[PDB]
Amino acid sequence: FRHAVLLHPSPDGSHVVDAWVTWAWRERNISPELDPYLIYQTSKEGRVYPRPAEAERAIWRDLDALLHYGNYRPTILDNCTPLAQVPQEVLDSLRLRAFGFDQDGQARDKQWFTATTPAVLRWLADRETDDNENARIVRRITLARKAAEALGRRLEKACKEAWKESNSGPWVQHGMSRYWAKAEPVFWNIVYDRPAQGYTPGMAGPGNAFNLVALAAYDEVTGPYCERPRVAKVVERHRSTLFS
DNA sequence: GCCTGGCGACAGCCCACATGGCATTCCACTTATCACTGGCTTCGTCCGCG
Repeated sequence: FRHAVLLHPSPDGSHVVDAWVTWAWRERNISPELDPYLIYQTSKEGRVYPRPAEAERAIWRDLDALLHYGNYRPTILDNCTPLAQVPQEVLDSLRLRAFGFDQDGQARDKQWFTATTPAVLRWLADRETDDNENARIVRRITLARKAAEALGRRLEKACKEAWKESNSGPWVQHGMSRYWAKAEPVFWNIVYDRPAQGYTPGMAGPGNAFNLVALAAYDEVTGPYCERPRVAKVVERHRSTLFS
């Protein structure tokens, strides 16, 4: 470990009284091979780093554990969860859990959250017990998740690009907060097939349901600043990208 | 006491429009400007003040 701890005991051993947190190494070493658990990302210059936790995705409880219904995927999951592996039925009832600690890479810290996948999503598939309405449920759910995330990144980059341009960002924080808060019930309406705006029950896919929520959150955030024509032109150039 | 009815006489009828018209040119700007600050850690050293 990069950190070295020593805990001074209480005489009974019931508690710790003092603690020493200090370095064990002066020279850092590259740890060989990427960590299976984390989700990685490559960025211009080609450097590979783990995707940071975001407390905005924790606003919608348990969104990361929906990772199973899926581009880039953690290797441990991609070895043990799929069908090349070896178990027979086990894979049907496995369910994913994630521990995320969103914080600064320095000493500031913001939020942590656990996230087990809901057992309702797979159990709603077995209530029926048919090959087709079930594969269609699973297809819908996987489809819903894909739409919500693609427009989550589209909306992050939208707000981020617009904020930088408008001043020649704080818009991203409220953008994502509003996004997942509004995008959470529309997802659960798409799964149950209940009627959600931007969606028609029984449609083959998400149906633009998600693209509408992103536009409403974005327009909710950039709303007071689309007044001046110069800034309004920038904001419009970047909301247009969320039109899909 | 409450409810209802009454208080000269006070006019009637007929009549009501057709037709026509309703504009057109031109002209619509430039320039300059567009903030800062911070909300990490512990410790050590230096400088200032008493």
